[PDB]
Amino acid sequence: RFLKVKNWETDVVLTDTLHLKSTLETGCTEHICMGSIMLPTKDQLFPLAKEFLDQYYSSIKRFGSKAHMDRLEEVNKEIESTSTYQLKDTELIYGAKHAWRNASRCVGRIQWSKLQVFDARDCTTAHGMFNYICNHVKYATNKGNLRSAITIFPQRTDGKHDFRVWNSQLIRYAGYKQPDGSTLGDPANVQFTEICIQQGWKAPRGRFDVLPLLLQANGNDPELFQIPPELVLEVPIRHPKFDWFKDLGLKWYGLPAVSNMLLEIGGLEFSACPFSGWYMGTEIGVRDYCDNSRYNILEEVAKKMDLDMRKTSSLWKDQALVEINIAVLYSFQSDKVTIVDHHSATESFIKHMENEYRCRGGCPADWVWIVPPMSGSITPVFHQEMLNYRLTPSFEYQPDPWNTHVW
Amino acid sequence: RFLKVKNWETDVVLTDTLHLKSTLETGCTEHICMGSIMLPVRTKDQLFPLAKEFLDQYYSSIKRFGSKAHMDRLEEVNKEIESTSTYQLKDTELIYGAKHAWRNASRCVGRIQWSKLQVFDARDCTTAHGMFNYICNHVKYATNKGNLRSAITIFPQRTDGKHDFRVWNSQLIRYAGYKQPDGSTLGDPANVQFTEICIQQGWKAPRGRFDVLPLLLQANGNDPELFQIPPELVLEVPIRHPKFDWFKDLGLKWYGLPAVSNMLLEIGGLEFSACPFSGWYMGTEIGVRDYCDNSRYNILEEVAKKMDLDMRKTSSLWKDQALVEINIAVLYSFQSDKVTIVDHHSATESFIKHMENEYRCRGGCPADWVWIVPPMSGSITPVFHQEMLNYRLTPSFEYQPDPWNTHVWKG
Ligand code: HEM
Ligand code: HEM
Ligand SMILES: N=C(Nc1cccc(CCNCc2cccc(NC(=N)c3cccs3)c2)c1)c1cccs1
Ligand SMILES: N=C(Nc1cccc(CCNCc2cccc(NC(=N)c3cccs3)c2)c1)c1cccs1
Ligand SMILES: C[C@H](O)[C@H](O)[C@H]1CNc2nc(N)[nH]c(=O)c2N1
Ligand SMILES: C[C@H](O)[C@H](O)[C@H]1CNc2nc(N)[nH]c(=O)c2N1
Ligand SMILES: [Zn+2]
Repeated sequence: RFLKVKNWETDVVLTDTLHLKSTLETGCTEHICMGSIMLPTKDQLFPLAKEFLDQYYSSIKRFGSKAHMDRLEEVNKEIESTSTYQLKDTELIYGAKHAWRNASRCVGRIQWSKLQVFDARDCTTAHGMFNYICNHVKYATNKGNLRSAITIFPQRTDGKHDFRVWNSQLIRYAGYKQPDGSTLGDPANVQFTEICIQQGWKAPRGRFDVLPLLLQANGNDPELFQIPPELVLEVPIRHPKFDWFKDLGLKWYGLPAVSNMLLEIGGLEFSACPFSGWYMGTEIGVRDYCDNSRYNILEEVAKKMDLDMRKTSSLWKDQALVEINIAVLYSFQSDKVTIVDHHSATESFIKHMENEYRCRGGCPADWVWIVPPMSGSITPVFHQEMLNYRLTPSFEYQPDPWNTHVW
Repeated sequence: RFLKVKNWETDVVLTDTLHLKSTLETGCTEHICMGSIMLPVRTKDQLFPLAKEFLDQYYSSIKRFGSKAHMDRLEEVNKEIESTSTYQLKDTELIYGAKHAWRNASRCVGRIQWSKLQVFDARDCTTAHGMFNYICNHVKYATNKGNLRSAITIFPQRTDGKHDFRVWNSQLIRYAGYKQPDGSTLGDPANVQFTEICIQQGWKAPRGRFDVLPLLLQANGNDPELFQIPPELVLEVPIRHPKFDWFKDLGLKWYGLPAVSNMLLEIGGLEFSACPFSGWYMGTEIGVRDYCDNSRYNILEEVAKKMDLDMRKTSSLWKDQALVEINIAVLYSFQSDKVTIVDHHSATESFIKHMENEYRCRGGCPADWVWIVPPMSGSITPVFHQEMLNYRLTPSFEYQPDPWNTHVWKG
């Protein structure tokens, strides 16, 4: 009930109390740990609303004030009448910031309080959504000096009137299968790519074709929009010592911006809530480029480096992996687009944990996700015990819209 | 109830039913996951269920479940418990037990090898000089001049908890740690405390950077005694790099035989508190953890100086570069000297095949992702992409408190 976590590299020990305020369930039992699985009414709403407003009014130091009780009754009347309610702007900003704060898989929550919240609850059409999204991209990109932001569309109602961005991120590259047999472009996006082609997109069929946005307002069929190319900031990938690196032809976009998650605040569901911050270097260098089912380029890079590829024990995969990642970092820095390296990001996150343990009484953290996908044990997060638990407000996964939507 | 796990790189889906035979507790609840937490006499009452359950397992695996010989063994253990309070394992059931404990070890990436385990029975042993002899034979047999063989030696089980056999060292072979008065460390930082116990107990410390610690051995609950392993029995490998000629001048070496001596083997309710087992090393255990943790030899800086990397910003990835070079160096030294070692690409790929085989034949494979994934190059090894179900089966290996915090001194 009072829990201790230990850093085995420094012997720092923190006590967790925050976990007792956990609501949702983990997947785990006393019999089976599931910590490595990727995805494990009027009556219903009022509790959820009350829990949220209680923490809201406590955070501004008005717990048990008139204004607190009064809001609680006003929302109570709203629900009992309309079977739903609206968040105030202030509560919306707080809900959003805290959803990020409670994101146990997010290594960059040291930034949680500097989030620009754009309220788009007045939106009615895909065109409207396209407009908010472009202002979001422009704002967050900031000519390379990236800034955290989320844009929030209208909340779920009956459930047939949902706003969704079909894309997984605002900015991704297309995926094409070939007669040849293999995949041109990002193999991760082949299915979405055909939904765009099958919706009307004329695909340039290149390796790095930015995808069009597929936007759905009010449960309607989604519509295509190309993001003004002048708004998509991209970085050519070169190496600070390998002259031939640039001839591999690699580029990546500067703005990571997740668009397929569902934001839950005080029982209310915001099914379109694209958010953006900036990249940890390994996300691109390790995962996007080197995953066997992504751009999968290790084999081709190791060749240029002329390493011994006849035996795994030469560690050629590892040698090539480092250089690829050196080059991502170097490129972004040289072009002055915000990026963070895994050493810096994890060091930051440990400082954040230490703040949250003393400010809040804990920090939910998912070790499987927090530890970078390269050089794990030489970053401090590796040695840090973490407690994973689910707090609200939260971001949550949700079914791909194309499995659900009806035409 | 059935449970699927998915590999995200191959989309292979596997179904687990084995977890249904799980009895021990995970540390997690429906409300909290403790997956990255480092650490997780019996009455007659608690004892016979544990015995019966273990011997049903044994007799099924030999296709004799329900047999005359299975029943007679049940009744015999039944009566032996209820009269002598405990019972003794047959050799075959001890062999089978020790192999299963390894097979059920969810944090072990090496389990493709589980069925190949030399078991030495030292349950007739009575004294520390007796333990020393058993341990020497084990070290000699497992070393096999560099062609490492897995083995475990099993000393008498716990009885009243007052007459415990323990090996006080955490591994049979390991380097001294010496805290200096300026606050720096000589040798290996993780062994400072154990090293001081040795000094106190009579050990004359050579006080170098790679001094093999003596064995500290407790028999039958008596005070531990000191024994030096014959150096001819201690295979060591000097560390060099195939292309870096200055690498040898760093003065590193490591031992070839990893042999864990502080765990408790539990079989059918019985507690074997001294049970050293040994295999061989995955390269990253030495190159990443032993040499590059901040709390161990910590050579990253010195290697990075020698490679003349940019060290002013972490974003140069100078740490990551040095770490790869050290790791190539470790694998290179061992292979050149014909000492068995396995790299982490090869070990994790073997583990994935083993885990699939285990889902087919056994209905599952408990596995701990936090431990299975190597401490370098995580996502380019296929285990990173493998969802895994962690749960506890017996027989099993378990942690136990260090003996110096529990031992009652006689004088
Ligand atoms: C400031 C820049 C940021 C950095 C460097 C950062 C870092 C990361 C990284 C590396 C991951 C794992 C991604 C993956 O492996 O797929 C992640 C997960 C997450 N982040 Fe952050 N983040 C940042 C800003 C934010 C913001 C502004 C939000 C929300 C407002 C956020 C919410 C999340 C969520 C919900 C996840 C987990 C998604 C999932 O479960 O699949 N991130 N973050
Ligand atoms: C054949 C050579 C072997 C290799 C390459 C291998 C590999 C490993 C590695 C790399 C670890 C993680 C250790 C750490 O990070 O400290 C481990 C854990 C483990 N292995 Fe294996 N292993 C092998 C043989 C065995 C044998 C013969 C047994 C028992 C008979 C065994 C039982 C375990 C147990 C109980 C753990 C967990 C340690 C803990 O919880 O602290 N290993 N093994
Ligand atoms: N299907 C796959 N992976 C898969 C399947 C489902 C979900 C996810 C998680 C990816 N999430 C995108 C994401 C989410 C949150 C943060 C980021 N990264 C960022 N830096 C930010 C995005 C927005 C603000 S910061 C990326 C990955 C695989 C392909 C190849 C091997 S596995
Ligand atoms: N006390 C520490 N760590 C710690 C605390 C508790 C347990 C363990 C795990 C150490 N295990 C050693 C081990 C265990 C099992 C297998 C191996 N490796 C092998 N290849 C084999 C050994 C024997 C057969 S195979 C090593 C590590 C720390 C010191 C500095 C920072 S953390
Ligand atoms: C199966 C396993 O849970 C899966 O590979 C996870 C591991 N850790 C991860 N960590 C991060 N940050 N992102 C990921 O996509 C994953 N994938
Ligand atoms: C806190 C965390 O659980 C701890 O550092 C673990 C992480 N994973 C590990 N994995 C292995 N194989 N060995 C270890 O010592 C550790 N340490
Ligand atoms: Zn768990």
